[PDB]
Amino acid sequence: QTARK
Amino acid sequence: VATVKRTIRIKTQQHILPEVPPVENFPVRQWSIEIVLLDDEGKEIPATIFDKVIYHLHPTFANPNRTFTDPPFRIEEQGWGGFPLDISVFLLEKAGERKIPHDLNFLQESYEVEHVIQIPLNKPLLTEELAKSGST
Repeated sequence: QTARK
Repeated sequence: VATVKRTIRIKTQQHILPEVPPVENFPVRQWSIEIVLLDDEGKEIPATIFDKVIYHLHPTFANPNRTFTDPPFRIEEQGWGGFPLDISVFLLEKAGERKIPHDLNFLQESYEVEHVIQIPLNKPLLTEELAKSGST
């Protein structure tokens, strides 16, 4: 849920 | 400029697409953003004060600048990473562009963010339109 690019 | 203030509400939803192979073990998600205007009582109403809305997406997306002209200016995309973005909203009658910062993230299944913008009172058609959402 904390995935960033 | 003489201006009035209005609050717009940005609405985001996202969910995992399990049929899409995860990329580096990160799932790919479908997500959407829409924009509504709030009236002076706080009810959502169509954001007809905008001529067009451009989502300036992260440069990894194909054609990252997506233009919409009909409320609620709903965009739908797929991806695996959250990112900050700017939403350009173009007021009616060339009254001006406003850049609204948003963050697209996966922290919740859906979440809403409100932003106050200052809108000039020097374009009669926009001024008339603004009366639908509060005093002018």
